[PDB]
Amino acid sequence: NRGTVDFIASLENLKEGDLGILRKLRGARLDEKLPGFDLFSALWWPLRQKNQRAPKREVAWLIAKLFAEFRFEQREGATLPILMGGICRKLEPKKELPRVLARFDQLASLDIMQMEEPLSVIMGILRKHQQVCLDWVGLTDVLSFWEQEPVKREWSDSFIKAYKI
Amino acid sequence: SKIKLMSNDRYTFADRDWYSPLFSYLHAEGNSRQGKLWLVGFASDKAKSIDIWDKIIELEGTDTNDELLAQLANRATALNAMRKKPLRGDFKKSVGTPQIADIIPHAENRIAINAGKMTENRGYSWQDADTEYGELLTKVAYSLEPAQTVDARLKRGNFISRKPWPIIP
Amino acid sequence: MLIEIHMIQNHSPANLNRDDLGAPKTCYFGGVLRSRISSQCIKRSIRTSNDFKALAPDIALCGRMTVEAALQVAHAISTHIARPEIDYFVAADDVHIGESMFASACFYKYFSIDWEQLVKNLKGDTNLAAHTVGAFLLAAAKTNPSGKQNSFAAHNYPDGILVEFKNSPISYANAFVRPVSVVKESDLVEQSIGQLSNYVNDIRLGVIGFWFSPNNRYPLGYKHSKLASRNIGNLNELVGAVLDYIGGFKW
Amino acid sequence: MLIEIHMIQNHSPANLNRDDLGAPKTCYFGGVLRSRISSQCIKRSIRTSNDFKALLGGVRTRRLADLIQQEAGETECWKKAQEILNKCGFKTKMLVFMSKDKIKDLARIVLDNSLGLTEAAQQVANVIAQATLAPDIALCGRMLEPNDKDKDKKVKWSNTTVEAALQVAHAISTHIARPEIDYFVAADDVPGEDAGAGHIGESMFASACFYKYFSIDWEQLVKNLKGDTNLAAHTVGAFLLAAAKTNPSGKQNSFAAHNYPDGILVEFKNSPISYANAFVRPVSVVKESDLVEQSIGQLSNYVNDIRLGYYDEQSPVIGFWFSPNNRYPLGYKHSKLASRNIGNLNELVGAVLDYIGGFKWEEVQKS
Amino acid sequence: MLIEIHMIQNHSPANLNRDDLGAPKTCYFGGVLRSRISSQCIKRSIRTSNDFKALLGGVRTRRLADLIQQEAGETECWKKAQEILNKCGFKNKDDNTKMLVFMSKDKIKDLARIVLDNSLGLTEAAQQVANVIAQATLAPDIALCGRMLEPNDKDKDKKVKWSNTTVEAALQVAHAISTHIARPEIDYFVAADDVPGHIGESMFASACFYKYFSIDWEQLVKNLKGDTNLAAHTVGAFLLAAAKTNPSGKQNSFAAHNYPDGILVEFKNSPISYANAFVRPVSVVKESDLVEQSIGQLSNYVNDIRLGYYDEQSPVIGFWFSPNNRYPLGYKHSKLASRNIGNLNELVGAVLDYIGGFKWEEVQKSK
Amino acid sequence: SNTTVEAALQVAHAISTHIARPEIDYFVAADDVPGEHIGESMFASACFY
Repeated sequence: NRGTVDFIASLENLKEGDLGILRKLRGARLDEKLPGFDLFSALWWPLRQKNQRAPKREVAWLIAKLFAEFRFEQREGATLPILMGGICRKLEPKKELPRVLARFDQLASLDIMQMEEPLSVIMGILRKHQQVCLDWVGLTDVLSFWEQEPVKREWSDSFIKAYKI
Repeated sequence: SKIKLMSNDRYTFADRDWYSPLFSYLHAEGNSRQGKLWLVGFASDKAKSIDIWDKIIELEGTDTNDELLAQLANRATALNAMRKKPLRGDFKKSVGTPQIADIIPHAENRIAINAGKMTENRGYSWQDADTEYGELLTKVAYSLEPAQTVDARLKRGNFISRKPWPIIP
Repeated sequence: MLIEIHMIQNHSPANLNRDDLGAPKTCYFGGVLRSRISSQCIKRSIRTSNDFKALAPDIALCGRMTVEAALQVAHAISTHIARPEIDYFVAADDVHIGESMFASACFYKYFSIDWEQLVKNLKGDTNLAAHTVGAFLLAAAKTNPSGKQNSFAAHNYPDGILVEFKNSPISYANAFVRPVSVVKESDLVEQSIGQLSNYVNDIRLGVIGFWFSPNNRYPLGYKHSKLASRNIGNLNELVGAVLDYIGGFKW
Repeated sequence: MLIEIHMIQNHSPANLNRDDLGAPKTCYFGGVLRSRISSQCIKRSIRTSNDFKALLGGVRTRRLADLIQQEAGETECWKKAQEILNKCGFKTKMLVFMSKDKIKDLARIVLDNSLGLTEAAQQVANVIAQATLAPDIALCGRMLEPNDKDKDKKVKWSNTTVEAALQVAHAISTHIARPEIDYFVAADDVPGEDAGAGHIGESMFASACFYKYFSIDWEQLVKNLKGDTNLAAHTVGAFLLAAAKTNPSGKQNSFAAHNYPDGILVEFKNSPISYANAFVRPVSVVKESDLVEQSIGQLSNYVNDIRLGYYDEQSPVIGFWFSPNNRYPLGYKHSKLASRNIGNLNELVGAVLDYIGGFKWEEVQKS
Repeated sequence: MLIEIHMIQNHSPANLNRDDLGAPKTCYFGGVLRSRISSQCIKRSIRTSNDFKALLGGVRTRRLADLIQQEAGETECWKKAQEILNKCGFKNKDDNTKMLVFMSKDKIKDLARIVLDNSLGLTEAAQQVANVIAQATLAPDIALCGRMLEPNDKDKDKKVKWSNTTVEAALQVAHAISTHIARPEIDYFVAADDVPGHIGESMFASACFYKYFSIDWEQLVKNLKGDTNLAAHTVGAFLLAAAKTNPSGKQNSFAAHNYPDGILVEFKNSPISYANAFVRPVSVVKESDLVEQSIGQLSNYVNDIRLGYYDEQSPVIGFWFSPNNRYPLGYKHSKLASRNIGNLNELVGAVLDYIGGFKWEEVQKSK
Repeated sequence: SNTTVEAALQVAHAISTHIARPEIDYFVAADDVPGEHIGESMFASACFY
């Protein structure tokens, strides 16, 4: 969907200083710090003007902070339930696999304002296994409509399909 | 006849028990013969009447298999064993998955259509009749595991694969 | 004429009606399993109740042994998918794990009353019939089955009532063919009432009615539509309006 | 009349009630997952509390033979006790719930007598049936069913049913459930080769804000305890105090969740009404306010809607709202829903006793 | 009599407790994320502390054979002791020696003597060892923490009967939680090589914690066979250790050795937790700091609780301690604490005087 | 055999006594041949304990 592609492109065009500014704002809200608010407004407001179906402020802020921390390369078809699920085929089934699965499954009982730390640990698990690509646009689209059952069903089904291979 | 109005620890109400007087009849009196077999069953208990039913089965008269006929003659025990299995764990004096008993009669009624072919094993088999439970078990699994997680999906996949097992003695 | 009553009621986790195996009663609708409360439980729940005790009445409404009762009660059905649950319990000794079944669901209830039959059963009396209708409405609004209530104190009240005077009997179960899926910006009762609203928004396009919600908590129609002739926030005022339309009697 | 108690209580991360697998209990409400505390757990915690020991006059046990034996210095009364109970019909052993003094004295005197086994069993059955004088028995009821398959055909049983006077609902969370897992590793004091990578354990815990509902019928409570009345008032007061200041004893040695309720509402009605539907929509925390304040606001909104809805001028209802030192008001903006807002628990108990009748708590603490 | 200790302590950036993945433990309280320290870690830190060196004597291990062999010195004795322990009932499923044994350290000599008896066989020796183990519960750490021991019935000899091996705990410790929103942080590290000839990640956090401890005097006295001097010494040493000991994890990299900024010690008949003072997370303002705001909210909740629930015929007595009166309690009350003490030693003296009257030297001379 | 030595020194991370003020420096590299790229670095100043 147009509106998210340009948002991710603008995020990928940032330089070291803006990435550090967003990095130092992790775990914080949009209103308390002014430089982060100004940077987010400059990056986001024209997109909301031009496109009505642009991502909401909370999801965009969360995605910006996550991208600033992790800095993955955008690639279509590399969504989270595939890389996580292809990784889960190399762990010990008895002990490590349930521990990873519980952390992956905990996301279904949290709202968009509490999905920073679990996503952080999931992306750290990804980074520990030499992963350099991720689908940011797809992740944003899923996170926008996280309160719908078919979205979660498709998420889990994709995870299972990737895992059973 | 072994029909009752309730499901006790040793019984599960499914439908007319048309498979009971089959091993005895097709091996002692009547044998294999092309025609229409009329079955009349009248359940009773001491001086109390329970129910009466009747059925008609189209028989061609093509041999018989002792083990398969004996397994067919003992199917209420298999249905009871399928019902009594709990959702998880093992508990003493556990009724076990009451939702399966709600869907058993419909599957039994659907299976009873090919009674003649199931009795003589022409084109119908136990595994062929086992397929009728798949859709109903899939519907039940959504109610039993109403979660959008991986564990719920795996549990539903495990639950879907339940079927009665033939027990000859 | 016929008076039809539609109720939407949400219940807390409880077990108000169970089968021989102890599990809550169920049914099949819309390709899924739904919770069910039997008709002969709602009847004998409204009946034989102390509140309802307010030409012998209570027989004209519900007959006994060719009485030709004038009240019709349907089977309560759920607006979503059934979600049975198992509770594991043990017993202490102060000197063996058992399991029980329970569920929570939102129910749609349908009642019908034949006015002419009620009048004929009362031997021409017309004020007594109106009093009986009002008493039945009050009793049905404030009564629940006495199941495992000592362990599940489920005494919730209905969140929406609709009274209609159609020419022919018809139920709105077809408004719940698609099970309700809860979204963040709404709740279950609101979505159920919206689904009901988008079944009388149609039909008329392709009669009158009175809508009642507690203090106008849930208004019929998610717009400024006139799908309801009158919206009332008090039960007694709803009874009075129905009494007036029946032919102008005072409650 | 009917006494209705509603409570809002927030608990620290703990595990008070757990299932067979060792996880906190959960349920489905409003289409979402909520934490659950069972009703029997709350009833047992209240029954065996320090604020109720003055009225704990009932025992529920299957080892009645040991209790009968303890009512004897040196006489051997164990095998005969088991035989008599077996002829009674308690042949796994059946749980028996009844008063302590009656069973002790009467069983000791009847059992030790030189009489026939059938007559002794009949007298024991009669004594067991007639021993229904205890506040806990009146509150929780009783249902005794002798086994007719392996009981003496000569004996005959009488009525053994006591209708309950208390209704307790399962506690449910006002928000969505957030189960959590903690990993533990046991250490060894003496150094050595040690184990391998280590045996990591799993303990499940959760934190939630619960809504609790209790209903008490005064007429049935009085009828259960016979024409006595002061004892009923003492029982009501002790039950209120115990429910206010008692928690289940789960993993309390590692999760000391000794929190107190932040809001109580006591109403006097004629029919039971539950305010659970106030939390069909889960409570979401925003940058302003906290969980308890939002829960109390939603409860107040639902109470106002119910009061302005089903309302009859012929039977108005009143109640008292209690918050510690008036820190969480019900009508936050303008509504005066409650009549006699009270900032002290003892004052609330006194007001409840006064409305029930001409009762002083000091006077009724003698039955 | 129940002694309750509430502590507020701010820590420097450190990793005191971590999970299987290496991240600091976290919890969800009031709908928001908080940093967490497990109760087991605090209990182990207090137990294995210099201030608790004298009041020790309990050992918890899987290696009883090594200690038994070391007690004698030259007898071999490893295989025979291992066989006796296996016959006792210590489960050996999955070829893993397990079922950690907790007992007094002075009874090892009895076990070594019993094992080295040639007159007895193997079943009798196992029964004697079980009897010795089941009656070794006379150490302050065991009396505080408690003990549970359930041997399996599959590998033990059928002619072995166990007595009661359970001692109820007299100490309750709750998990430490932060008064604000947790902010976990990532540190990037590289391991350099000296010879000329990638990037890792670690987790750390900083937070201010609220700690809650509860001690039952009667149970502690009963466990120690009525030795009141030993109980008083244990209480004093426990207070000292809880005040001046911190968990030892990643301390060589993060030297977080901070001391508590506020301790409240209260005496009451019932346990009360002040965690609900922090349901609303603390937000730092420009004109104050974290510790002062946390103490202010704690004082507000304490005042509300004291004026709402605790006001009965039974009084409540407590003391408040801050270093040199640096952080006073609630400015708007100035009367919550019956005494404000500026030193830990006079606080301990006051508690010891209040319990039954005790001098520090006299109770120190008890071990 | 055993190859573990217990550390005898404990060190802590050096933290500031005030609020940090990160700053950005913009640099452009020059060319020594005329003919026919904004840079971004970070720095800060602080007082440490």
